Amino acid sequence: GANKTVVVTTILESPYVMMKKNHEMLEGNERYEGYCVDLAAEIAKHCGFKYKLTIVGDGKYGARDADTKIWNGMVGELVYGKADIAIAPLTITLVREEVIDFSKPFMSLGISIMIKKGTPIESAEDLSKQTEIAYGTLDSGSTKEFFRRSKIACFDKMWTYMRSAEPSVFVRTTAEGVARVRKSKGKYAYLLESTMNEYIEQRKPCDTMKVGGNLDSKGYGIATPKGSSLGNAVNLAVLKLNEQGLLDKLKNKWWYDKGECGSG
Amino acid sequence: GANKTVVVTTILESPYVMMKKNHEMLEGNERYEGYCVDLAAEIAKHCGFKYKLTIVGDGKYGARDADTKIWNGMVGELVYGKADIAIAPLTITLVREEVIDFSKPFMSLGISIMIKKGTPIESAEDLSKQTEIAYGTLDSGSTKEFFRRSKIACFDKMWTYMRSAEPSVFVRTTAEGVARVRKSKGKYAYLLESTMNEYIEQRKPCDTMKVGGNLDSKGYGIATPKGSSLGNAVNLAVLKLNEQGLLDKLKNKWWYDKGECGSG
Amino acid sequence: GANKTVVVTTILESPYVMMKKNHEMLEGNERYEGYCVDLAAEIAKHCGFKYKLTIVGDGKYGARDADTKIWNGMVGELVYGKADIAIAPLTITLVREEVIDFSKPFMSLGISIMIKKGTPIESAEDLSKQTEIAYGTLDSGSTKEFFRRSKIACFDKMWTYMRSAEPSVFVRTTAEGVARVRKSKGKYAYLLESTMNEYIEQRKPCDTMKVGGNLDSKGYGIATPKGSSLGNAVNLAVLKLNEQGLLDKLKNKWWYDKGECGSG
Amino acid sequence: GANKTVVVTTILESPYVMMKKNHEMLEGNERYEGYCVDLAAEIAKHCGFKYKLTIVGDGKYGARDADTKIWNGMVGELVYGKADIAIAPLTITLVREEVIDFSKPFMSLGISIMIKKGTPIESAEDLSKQTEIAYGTLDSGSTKEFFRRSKIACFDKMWTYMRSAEPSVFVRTTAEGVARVRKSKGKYAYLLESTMNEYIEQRKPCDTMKVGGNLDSKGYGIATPKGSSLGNAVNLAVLKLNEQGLLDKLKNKWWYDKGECGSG
Ligand SMILES: N[C@@H](Cn1cc(F)c(=O)[nH]c1=O)C(=O)O
Ligand SMILES: N[C@@H](Cn1cc(F)c(=O)[nH]c1=O)C(=O)O
Ligand SMILES: N[C@@H](Cn1cc(F)c(=O)[nH]c1=O)C(=O)O
Ligand SMILES: N[C@@H](Cn1cc(F)c(=O)[nH]c1=O)C(=O)O
Ligand code: NA
Ligand code: NA
Ligand code: NA
Ligand code: NA
Repeated sequence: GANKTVVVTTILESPYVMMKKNHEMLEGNERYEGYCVDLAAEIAKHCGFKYKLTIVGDGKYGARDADTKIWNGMVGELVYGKADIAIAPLTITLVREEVIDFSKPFMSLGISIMIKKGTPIESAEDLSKQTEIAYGTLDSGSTKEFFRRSKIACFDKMWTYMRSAEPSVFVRTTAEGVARVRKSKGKYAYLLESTMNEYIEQRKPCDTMKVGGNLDSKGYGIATPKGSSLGNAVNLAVLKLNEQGLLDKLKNKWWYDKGECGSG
Repeated sequence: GANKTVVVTTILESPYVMMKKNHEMLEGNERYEGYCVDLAAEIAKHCGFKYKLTIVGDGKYGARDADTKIWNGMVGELVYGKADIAIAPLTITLVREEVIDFSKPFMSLGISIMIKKGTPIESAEDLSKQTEIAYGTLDSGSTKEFFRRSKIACFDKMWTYMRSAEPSVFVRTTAEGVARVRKSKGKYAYLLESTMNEYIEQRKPCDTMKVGGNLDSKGYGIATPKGSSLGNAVNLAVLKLNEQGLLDKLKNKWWYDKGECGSG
Repeated sequence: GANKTVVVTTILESPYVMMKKNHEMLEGNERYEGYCVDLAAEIAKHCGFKYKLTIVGDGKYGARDADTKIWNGMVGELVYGKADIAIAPLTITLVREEVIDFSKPFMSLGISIMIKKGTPIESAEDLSKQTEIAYGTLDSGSTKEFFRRSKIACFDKMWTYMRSAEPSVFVRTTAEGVARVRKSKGKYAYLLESTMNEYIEQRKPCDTMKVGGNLDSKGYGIATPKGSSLGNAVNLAVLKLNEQGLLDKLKNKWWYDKGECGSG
Repeated sequence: GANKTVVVTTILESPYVMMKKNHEMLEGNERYEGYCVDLAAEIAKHCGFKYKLTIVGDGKYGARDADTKIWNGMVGELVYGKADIAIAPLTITLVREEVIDFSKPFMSLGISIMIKKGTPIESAEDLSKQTEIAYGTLDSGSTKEFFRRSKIACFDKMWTYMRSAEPSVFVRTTAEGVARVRKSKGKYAYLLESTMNEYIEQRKPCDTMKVGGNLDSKGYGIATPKGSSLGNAVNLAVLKLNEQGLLDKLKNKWWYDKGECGSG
């Protein structure tokens, strides 16, 4: 076909994609910064395309409604033909692989526990076995789906609590989960992807931390519509950028090099 | 096509695939045990196939000869049409993805440093900057290729040393690298995949250990010939087994649950 | 035939099927939780069907009226063609096997004695031989039928008392039997299935307990209309879920893991 | 069809079917005694048939050879058309239900641990975590198959040990397992069905006992060839005999009433 600008669906999620502080004065791709903004530029260079970053309209990662069977979020933008690629912290999952394609992972992660510092919790088993400290997840996305589907005893128990907890333990965005941890005086802990957890503990006011091991092991991938020819080049680009050390450099840049909570 | 037994290429590498102690009395797939033997059985169950485990004839993972352009090892078994699938600790790399297909990773790893306990080395930078302690890699495979291609300063320096070191610092198998570490009185350190390193430090005589962080981040995948229809089902099976927690259970079984070097 | 949503008849009985506390806000299968809700989801996954949980309209397990010969309850929903399957604590009995099909048991049980703690009763023989403490059963279902038909001396004696006792010793639901035990100051004991008894002694206020051995040994099965093709797949699914350990995990989840009356 | 004597396949296993002490002087069904001999007589009475008890020629319960796919044992007698019914302690399992029919259970059981008294083992986890005391199973049958197929962590670990243990930990008959426990001075424990374990601890010299809970929960059923019309009547007979209390009376007769190791 003719040359075409690639439509990239992505999501505002720190430090992957963020509005620049002066974004109102800026246009197009220049409005945004972060790990995935940098990654998109490198992928585009290696694959020889021009592109337009487009924040997903509904602010969602992607889930399939049980009733209507409609996908929302970034996954929906791909499935319904709006976007050519998703470059975001989009988790590779079985249900998604059935409907979209993913590159090999550009970053590893697992579900993890964020506490306000001093909360007496060390593990998922600890959380699951006490009744003083509430806990929840992002309200839509792979973390929620993981818990809803899991028959692993501890995680099934956690889901059975979370889905009925009152007031609701689910949040709309990571920033809301973090704020809830920070404001709840040790009485809320947040289950979130380790990559986000590990970012936030590097930010002021340095009052949150990861505790325990991860609950699972997975990866983020660059996604394309199922069968799109673009998937092959993008996958090879991810593998090249990984081997060359660029992914590690970008991770250090956006997570650690300017951390506000010390070193080591 | 007709029903067919799937030919699985694999490699003897502990604890992935090992001869059972009584293997001489046993036949077929029953001769073998380990993480990848267990994984193969689960993949086959989920994908509805019968299979035959076949140890790669040349004992190699897979590399492309610079002159003849011929692939050896497990990669060669796939490329030349001998095997239908590889179920092994086979690293997903760019050069390989161009010629075979890989599932999403079933295990994460990075290149790492093994020392005999007490060796005064803490990092790759340490190794690279001293001249008393020799170091090398497995003689063919992704670790060697990583170093040969790398322009990351420390790793380029290491390769430039290793490729000319005398006597040769390269070994034919992980077990030979481990034996060399154990017998060289602190004067040899071994660069190997973290998964193997972390296994060996759980085995008697408990005289080796991993030191430092990993040098890179990658994954092992289940490989199929390029464009084989079997790749789709096998990938979905890996994702399912991961989500269900089976991969983690197999890792704990073969690495840690019977560790001979303590707990914690 | 065409794809079809399976109609599942079931019954509100803790902890098998319960209304979620926020059920008024919820729709369809999401309204409900418990052991049989979890089991239904697993059976459906293994057998490849979609389903609709439907609480039996008359709140009954199933009995055949002596005069009209009409079946009520869940058994009636199956016999009269309203439901495709019953997934509930439905006891496998001879009279029922003549009119519906059952899977092999998914749970074992026997009739048992519940007392308010401190009641001086240790056995059925004890109950049968004194006249201070009244006792009864659920007013319709397999427990009542067991006593009505039994020629075992102790149980015949008990039935001969219960059927004429004034005020009536029969109750409409397990919760009513439990409340009667709790409110009757040791002057009522309740004969009920051991599985329910063992659940209730794990709940606050921890004032009831099982005493003695069970009076009989039987099982709950997944029921289908007689000769329905669905019975074969559902039976194989029950056997698979049993062997895999899932039934035991669900039992522990709903009976013991969150018990409110201590451990051990 | 014409009237016909039913061929019953069964197995010598105490106290289910045993040779009478004076069996050499006796003919036909009169040679044998035990729980299943008594049960066979009751089933035949209720179903209106004459029958011939026939001890399975190979002394096996039933397993399918991985290579030839041939069934041996009692299962084989049914599958290959030699016997009309199996009346024995034959465990209902998924793989068997695919090829033969089973009544609802006439007895419940689970895999369990037999020790020589004083052996410091309390649980499967204990057995699995030590290396001084060997343990095994009957060499063919549902117990062995359970361990071979299980992905439950503790049981997978146990299987991985047992299948390679030297000398072999497997035995040909329960009596051989019991003798090995008795003669091995606390250095062998035996994994066997709870019903057999509970029988043997009631026999002199009263030097063995069950320890711990059961590892699983299952049942024995009366088996018929798949689709045989005899299955319906036999199932209804089992349910009737259960409800009437006859199964419990037979269990007490053969296990406990003449126990040689005390009461209570
Ligand atoms: N990456 C997830 C979205 N997502 C993000 C998070 F920060 C988190 O904690 N959980 C989650 O599901 C997805 O792709 O759905
Ligand atoms: N996984 C590698 C082979 N392989 C194995 C090792 F144990 C190691 O240290 N290095 C390596 O290259 C490949 O696929 O080539
Ligand atoms: N399971 C029974 C119903 N049912 C329930 C009980 F909790 C009980 O104590 N008795 C009883 O008959 C049936 O299927 O009829
Ligand atoms: N009941 C089993 C046979 N069987 C008997 C035993 F006594 C025992 O311990 N294990 C076992 O498998 C079967 O049907 O295979
Ligand atoms: Na990290
Ligand atoms: Na690790
Ligand atoms: Na119990
Ligand atoms: Na018992």
